[PDB]
Amino acid sequence: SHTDIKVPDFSDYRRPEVLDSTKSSKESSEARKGFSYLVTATTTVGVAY
Amino acid sequence: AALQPQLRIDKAVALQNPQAHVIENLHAAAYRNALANSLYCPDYRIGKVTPVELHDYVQNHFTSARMALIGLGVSHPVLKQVAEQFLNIRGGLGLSGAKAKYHGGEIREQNGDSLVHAALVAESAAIGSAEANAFSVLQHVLGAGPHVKRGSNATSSLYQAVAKGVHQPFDVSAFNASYSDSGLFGFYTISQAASAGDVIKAAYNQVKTIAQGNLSNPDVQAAKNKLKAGYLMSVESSEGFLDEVGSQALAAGSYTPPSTVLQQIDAVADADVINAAKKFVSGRKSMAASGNLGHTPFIDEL
Amino acid sequence: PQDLEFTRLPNGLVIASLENYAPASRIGLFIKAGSRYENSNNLGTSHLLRLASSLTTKGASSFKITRGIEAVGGKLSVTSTRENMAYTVECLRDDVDILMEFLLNVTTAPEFRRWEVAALQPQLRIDKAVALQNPQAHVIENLHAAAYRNALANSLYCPDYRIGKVTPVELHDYVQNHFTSARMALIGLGVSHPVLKQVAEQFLNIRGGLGLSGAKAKYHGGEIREQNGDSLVHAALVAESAAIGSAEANAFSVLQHVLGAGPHVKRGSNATSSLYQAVAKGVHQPFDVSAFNASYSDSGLFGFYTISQAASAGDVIKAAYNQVKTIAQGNLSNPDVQAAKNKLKAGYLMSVESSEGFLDEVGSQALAAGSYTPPSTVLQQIDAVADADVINAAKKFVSGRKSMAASGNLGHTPFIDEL
Amino acid sequence: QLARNWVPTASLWGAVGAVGLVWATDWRLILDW
Amino acid sequence: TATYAQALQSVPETQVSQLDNGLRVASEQSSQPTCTVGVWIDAGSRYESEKNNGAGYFVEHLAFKGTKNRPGNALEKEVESMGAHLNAYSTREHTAYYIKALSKDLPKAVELLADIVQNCSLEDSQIEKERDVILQELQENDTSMRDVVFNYLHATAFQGTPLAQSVEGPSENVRKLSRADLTEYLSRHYKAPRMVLAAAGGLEHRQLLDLAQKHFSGLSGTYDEDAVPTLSPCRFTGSQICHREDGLPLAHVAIAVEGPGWAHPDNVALQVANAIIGHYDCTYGGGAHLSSPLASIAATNKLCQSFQTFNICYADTGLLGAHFVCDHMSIDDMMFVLQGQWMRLCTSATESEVLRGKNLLRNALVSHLDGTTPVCEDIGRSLLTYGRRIPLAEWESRIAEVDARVVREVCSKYFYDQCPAVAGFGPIEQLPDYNRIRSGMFWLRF
Amino acid sequence: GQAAGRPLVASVSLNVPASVRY
Amino acid sequence: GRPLVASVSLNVPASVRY
Amino acid sequence: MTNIRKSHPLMKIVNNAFIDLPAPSNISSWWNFGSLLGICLILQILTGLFLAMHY
Ligand code: HEM
Ligand code: HEM
Repeated sequence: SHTDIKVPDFSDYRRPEVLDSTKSSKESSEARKGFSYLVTATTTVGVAY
Repeated sequence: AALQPQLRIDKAVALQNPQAHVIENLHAAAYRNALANSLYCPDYRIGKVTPVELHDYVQNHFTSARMALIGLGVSHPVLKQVAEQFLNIRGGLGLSGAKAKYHGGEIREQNGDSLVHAALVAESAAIGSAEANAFSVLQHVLGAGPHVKRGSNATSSLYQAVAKGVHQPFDVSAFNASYSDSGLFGFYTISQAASAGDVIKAAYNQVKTIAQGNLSNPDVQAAKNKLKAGYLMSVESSEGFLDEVGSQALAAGSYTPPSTVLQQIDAVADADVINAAKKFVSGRKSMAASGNLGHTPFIDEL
Repeated sequence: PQDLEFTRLPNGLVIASLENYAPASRIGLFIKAGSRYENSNNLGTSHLLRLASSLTTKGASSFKITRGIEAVGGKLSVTSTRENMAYTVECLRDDVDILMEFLLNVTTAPEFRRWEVAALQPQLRIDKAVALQNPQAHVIENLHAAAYRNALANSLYCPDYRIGKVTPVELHDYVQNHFTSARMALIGLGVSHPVLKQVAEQFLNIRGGLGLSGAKAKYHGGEIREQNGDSLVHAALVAESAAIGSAEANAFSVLQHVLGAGPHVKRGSNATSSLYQAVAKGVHQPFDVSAFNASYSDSGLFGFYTISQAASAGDVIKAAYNQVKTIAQGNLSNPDVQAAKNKLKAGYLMSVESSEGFLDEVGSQALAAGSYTPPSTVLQQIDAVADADVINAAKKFVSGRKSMAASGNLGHTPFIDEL
Repeated sequence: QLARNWVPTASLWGAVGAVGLVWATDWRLILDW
Repeated sequence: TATYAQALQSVPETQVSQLDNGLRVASEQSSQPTCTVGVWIDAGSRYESEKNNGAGYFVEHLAFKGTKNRPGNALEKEVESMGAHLNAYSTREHTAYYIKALSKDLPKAVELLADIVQNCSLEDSQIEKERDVILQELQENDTSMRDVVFNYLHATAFQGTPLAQSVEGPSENVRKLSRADLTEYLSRHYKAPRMVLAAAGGLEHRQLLDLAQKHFSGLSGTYDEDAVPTLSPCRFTGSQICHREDGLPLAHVAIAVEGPGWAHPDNVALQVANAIIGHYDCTYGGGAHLSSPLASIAATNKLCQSFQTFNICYADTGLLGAHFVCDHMSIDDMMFVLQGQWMRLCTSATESEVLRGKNLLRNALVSHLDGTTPVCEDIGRSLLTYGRRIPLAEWESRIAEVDARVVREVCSKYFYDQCPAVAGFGPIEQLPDYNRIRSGMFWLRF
Repeated sequence: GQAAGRPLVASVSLNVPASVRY
Repeated sequence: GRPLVASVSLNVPASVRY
Repeated sequence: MTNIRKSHPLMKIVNNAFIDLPAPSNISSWWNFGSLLGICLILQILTGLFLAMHY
């Protein structure tokens, strides 16, 4: 019924650091985020010039 | 489906008059299966109605045998021309399995009204006998459609027999209606909260008196006088007559001239209605209750 | 530590207490005035009255008590029934005093103010809604109409047109009328009896007046049938059982656990219950069967209640109904009586073993008797029931005018006349 | 109410204001490199 | 006497006793004629393979259908002949077997309980019955949107590990199961240490340990390997799930982020974290005057019919969030006005506001202890969780730990600018899109 | 109970609003 | 069956019972 | 819309003609233009303006 669903896998789009599910997602998470934001901050700057 | 909303708007207005509201619940108390079925869709039954259901019920209960057509002022041939033509289909017909099984019981429903509605009825005879007429006599004996506006109706004993032992505003009428397989005869009252039980026996025991052999034969005549005339004055109208014509049709299929009818009216014996009246108190009776029940007795008080 | 100490006061209010060593410190007030005192124009009072506890006392502003209670992290409770209306209160061991004070002003210092009063109307339907989901709920009240006339049949729930019908003045009369030191019974749990006894007569002594008991309820036969489109019908059949406080009600209370079972095994088709088996043997697949007994002061109601399918209905009935006859025929298994007692005693205990369940059962005595029977003697009382006792008691059931209520498709549903 | 946090964050913004506030106007200052 | 300070002192303590084959014994005395005996099992859904899913569930049903020594429904009659209530239950990690009973009939209980713990009548008589019964249920379980929405949330983050899967598993294995796998899964995970035994009532310890002894000293119940103790870190996935259906009146919606494992100091702080928000539903007598910001406001406009919060901490994992119900046209409101009630904590929070919650959780755990059974249940999880630990008074000490800084340190971890997951069910329609929520979690300071 | 010219009540709608009766 | 029932309102929580 | 900074000045209620304007999924860059147009219009306005001064 409702039960038969299972989420399909996107992983191609992912990066392998979290590709291991037996990783706690929290560990890469630390460094994981900033690089995303790093662009955010970075991209912002030159604009002000 | 789009015509659903019409129902409530429909079902609304009739329910203003509790007398309307009173009728249907009553039929539950006197029967079990069919006759007690309402003329009005039950509430959850509203989102419940599919097309397919109809078309079956359409053809099932529709047959050339059960269909009766009446003309008025037009050539019988043009009537007769088209008659068998389109109107001949089947068959299937008529599924009579409802005897309705008159069954005693009472029902009480509580409102906050200051004027109670209650009725008491015993099974009367089936239509198409002087017996139903005996009650139909016995109704106009006791019961009165008003013949004088505003008048406190003296010729009606009960109403007088009420107000004599009772007090301030109220209204009293005895009720009779019949059908094919049975009829229902009784009385129905509207009084005040304390007024309720008082009116009841005062009315109820008053009935006993005629059931005691008390009768005035001239009244029977006046009743007939009333009965005949009132019947006539109903039949004298075209459409009222129109109904009464075809009312015969699905019933019998013949036409009794009103003359013989009037003769039939006279045919009722006095002790006839008396014993008929005797049955009324003499059998299991049913009640329905609409109003404040604060003082309202049950059947056990009666 | 020490066991139940209840001290009759001059006010008629019994103050009972223990002390525990436990951090749990709880209190509750029990009063005799339930639904059964609502008259034709007094209707719904309790139903709404019970909902008032959040208002502004004369002691305190409503807002205050609100920020009052949560600040403690304590908790308040309200409960009603056909008979004993009750408020319940609990907090930590130490601070009950402040909240103890609060308990006073509530019933002590009422205030009724139209804007305060009227604005709480909408709560009713939202209230009256949820309970009505379970028809078993819906089934109970209509039932009481069939067995009575006047009082007990009165609902715990405001009739519908009765909703726009409730003025403040009405309450305050009903407030004081049915509230008296004589009818008020207070219970302590883990706290010094003196601090209990200290405040006891103090605030709680008022009058007097009105216990007016004029409702005998007059058990009266009848049945009622209400039509839905459901595929699972609900119907019950009950005969008058005895009043509470005799082995007779216990005989039925025996006789219930004789026939009737609260499930002792999940998912289990219950074999030790004859009826259920006696049903499914002669019947077919889903359904549910239970016999019903409940009593009060002036009477009790014992019977059975069934839920089956449309055609299933009448079938289950006699199959269940005539099954009852068998025990009314003198058929009995005395070991079952023991197991029933075994069940009866234990199940009773397992209910009383809980603190709050015990809490109720304590003060349940209070507005009833005013003494405390140790559970031991109770257990002794349980054994005291003779076998033919329950038998003849059971005989009465079929032997007397019985009442019915009907919920579901009535298509096949018999009346009482078929029974 | 003795608002506790946001007191440090406050110093930041006016400062976050302050530093760039000259970075607009640009005038006599100290450090170059 | 009783003082909340003293009352922490006077306690019957939990007992510790070992068997040789790995079963643990334990007990506490209620000075009571009645006692709650139970058995706890750490065999998790996440141990079972994908094909094995739903088995134990199916299995749990099989237990009281009659056992190896005692066939079907002679079993119940006895416990009924006794008069004892009997019940059992399951959970993705844990399955339970327990009975409320007098201290008198205790001796049979174990030897009754013990038999069925492992010895089981395995007959296809039931296999189809239950399967049909279960197929009945599986299709019926669709009725409560509540139990519906949960599982979505597990699969949302915990996709990739067995942790997310249904307890009852796919409808197909329900048809596809042979009792070999049962016996096989009966075989693996029912030896000790997996087994944990306790009970509570008027029993003390010794008079238990004597009649503990030999079955189930014992029947082994073993410890060999059956791997060890196999579990794995489960993946925590920021994502969404949306099943849009427009028929029903309301949409159950809840929101969550992952959290720490069972044992950890932070496990404490989170208890008071949810104590802060409170919860509102339709028929609470709450009214507008409530202290909790949303409980008052989200009721004020009835931005919710109801809401609550949840906290569950797994072995290596934990869950944080709230579960709420409101009409659809206004759904946006709750979401907007839920978040800050996290965020404003993360900066501006306050001591006194915690007191009540500090008080509440104190009020909470104390009231947890009424009645025989609840203590019994505690022991099992405790053993499976912290082991022996019943840090009763120490809880308060664990509570006394709490500080305004302590809090504003905690939420700093798990909330400010994190990756949530989204669980929702029709009429989702107006649900703010994902990327809002994300850029909506962390303030800009606004 | 009002019939008295006839048997009981009525149902009619065609146009004109609707009519109940004795 | 039922107690028959009960009614519970009070302040912060609530429910209906049998 | 509880304490939403959209309704507090009535003005920003109008501003909700944008934030919550629903939008189609598949959209060419070719739908940038409508918004793109106004861009030029602005940037212009200043230029000819300061130019207007000395001319
Ligand atoms: C500088 C002049 C214009 C400006 C600033 C302008 C502005 C806009 C904007 C912002 C939109 C919404 C985004 C879009 O659909 O492109 C739009 C749409 C539209 N404009 Fe204008 N527009 C301009 C000229 C025109 C002209 C000249 C026409 C027709 C002759 C026109 C007809 C339309 C139409 C039909 C749409 C909707 C097109 C679609 O559905 O894709 N606009 N315009
Ligand atoms: C879409 C917007 C506009 C267009 C297409 C436009 C058109 C023109 C044209 C055709 C010229 C002369 C071309 C050239 O000098 O090479 C021009 C220059 C000028 N426009 Fe506009 N105009 C626009 C808006 C404005 C605005 C907003 C202003 C003043 C605020 C303005 C005022 C001027 C002035 C003062 C000049 C003198 C500079 C010059 O001619 O070299 N026009 N603009």
